[PDB]
Amino acid sequence: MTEYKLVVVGAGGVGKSALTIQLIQNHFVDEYDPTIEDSYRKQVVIDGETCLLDILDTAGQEEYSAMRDQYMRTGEGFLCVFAINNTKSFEDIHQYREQIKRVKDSDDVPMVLVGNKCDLAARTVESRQAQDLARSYGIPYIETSAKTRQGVEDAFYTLVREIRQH
Amino acid sequence: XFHPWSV
Amino acid sequence: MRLPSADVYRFAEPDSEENIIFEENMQPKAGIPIIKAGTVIKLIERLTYHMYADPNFVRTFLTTYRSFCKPQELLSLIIERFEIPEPAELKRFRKEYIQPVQLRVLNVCRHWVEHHFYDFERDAYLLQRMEEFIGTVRGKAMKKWVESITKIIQRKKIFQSSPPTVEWHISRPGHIETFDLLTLHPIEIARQLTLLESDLYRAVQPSELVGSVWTKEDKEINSPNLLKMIRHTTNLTLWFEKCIVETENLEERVAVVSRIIEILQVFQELNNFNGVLEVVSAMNSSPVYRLDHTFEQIPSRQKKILEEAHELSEDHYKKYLAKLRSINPPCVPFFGIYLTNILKTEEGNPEVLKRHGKELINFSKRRKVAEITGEIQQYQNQPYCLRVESDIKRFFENLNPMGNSMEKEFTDYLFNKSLEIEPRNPKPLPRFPKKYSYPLKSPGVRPSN
Repeated sequence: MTEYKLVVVGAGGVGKSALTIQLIQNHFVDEYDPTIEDSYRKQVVIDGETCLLDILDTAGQEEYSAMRDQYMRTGEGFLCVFAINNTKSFEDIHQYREQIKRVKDSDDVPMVLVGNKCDLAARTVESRQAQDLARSYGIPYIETSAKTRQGVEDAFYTLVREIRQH
Repeated sequence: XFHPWSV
Repeated sequence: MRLPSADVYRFAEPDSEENIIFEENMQPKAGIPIIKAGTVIKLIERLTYHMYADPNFVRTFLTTYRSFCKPQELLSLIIERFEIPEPAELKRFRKEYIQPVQLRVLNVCRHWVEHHFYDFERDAYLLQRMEEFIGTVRGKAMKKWVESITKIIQRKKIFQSSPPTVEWHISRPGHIETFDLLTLHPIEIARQLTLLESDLYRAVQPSELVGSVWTKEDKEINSPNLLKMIRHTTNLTLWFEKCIVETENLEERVAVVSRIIEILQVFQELNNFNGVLEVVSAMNSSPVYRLDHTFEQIPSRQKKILEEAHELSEDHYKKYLAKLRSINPPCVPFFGIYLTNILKTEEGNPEVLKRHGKELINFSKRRKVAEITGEIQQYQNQPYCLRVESDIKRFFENLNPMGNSMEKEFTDYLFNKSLEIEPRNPKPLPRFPKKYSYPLKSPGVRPSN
């Protein structure tokens, strides 16, 4: 079966790790042990085809700015994640994408834009702003909620579809 | 193939 | 044995599924059951349990408790635990409950002041309360534990073999003006970088790590040694890239890349994995990775050396994780994996479990974090048998490849240099004049004696 190498990219300190953790947990299990392979590999069925998602999320290593190229080099599809309560993280997206395009040497890299509602803090990035950015890039926008798991599956499956349709 | 350092 | 009324002494309430849960598939360590979750009252009770001492619980608790309990509150709790009212048969109760529980309280204070003194440095009133409490403790059994705590408190308020010969290449001792990537000896570069990076690794304390503080808005305040360590690593990666792409003549640039692989080789021999990954990240960067004409002339043996190093990072560091488990100190681990694992352990597990409608502190998540900080401490113990060279050390402490530029401007400049020295096909490859006056041949990575 096909394996997809996905990479999570985005600003630190705004709980981006919730995205992959939530995909990986059983939906009814709240534990997580990041120290075992089962923590970043998941077999799923998308549009009737079974595949294995391998998900790199380097949350916590954002100060290692010179390792971003190494990490992005491993991916074939990218989730660019910002927090809907943190405007600065939304602003960083542009440079993250420039860097993915340079690393992959391609103007057309499978990618998805994800707006993550991780806090009880007030939204500062309106869905319209983010839809407009996504459109100007020619990529999907998905919103997710860390407390309910709404949107999570959709963000990853949309990225897999972007790879299958590349 | 592969990395610029692959024999 | 008969205890006081919960009405008068909160730590007398019996265990129930509403106040303490244990792990139901872990083997107890040394006959002691593994606590899964509990009220803070029950966690304090087991921290000072009368049936036996629990040093591992004490270590984990004092390392991780600040997420669920503030330091002033913990002090009030263990003082309350110490003050046991009596309900003849008092001799038994005094002998098997009051005295051992009080010794446990003093042991917790001792470990608190000895290994977590930063709580007291940041809250003088906390230290005032602790000294008051210790001063009220008047018993013949506790006299020498009280005295030992006072000794610690007052103190806090204030190789077998010889190392190898230092190596020299083109630059001579004391000639800092000529120190550079190609003029210093590659062995000595790896050695002094390993001494710097080992000191950087050894200075990181758990207080900079628990609570994922290095990722929050106050990181510069709470995690300064961790950040200094990371920024050293970033700097060295960027200096490597800069040395490569600013050497515009192809032959010379091949010499630069080959000398950097030689430094990686000695990093591997020293078990400096932070150094290994500095080189690997440089070789993976956009400006360097595309230099096909340069890697073409890299001798195959050095290609294999780099290949082995790079493969350490593949598959979420699978081979790095095995290699590190198998080596013995001294080494310098790569810190990034620790940080990711602590962050995801804290963010991916609930602070609290609920049983019968009652809230319980999720302690096993804290135990997992304390396992990670313990693995870090275990590699901080052994130093390297290598001599410092003050001038080389100083030269690498003050590398500033970015200069005054911002990150984006500087990495765009590296990428544009890459494109200039090796343009995208089908632009022809240009030629560029040499910039080095001295010979490019490496002395190799075997000592002179």
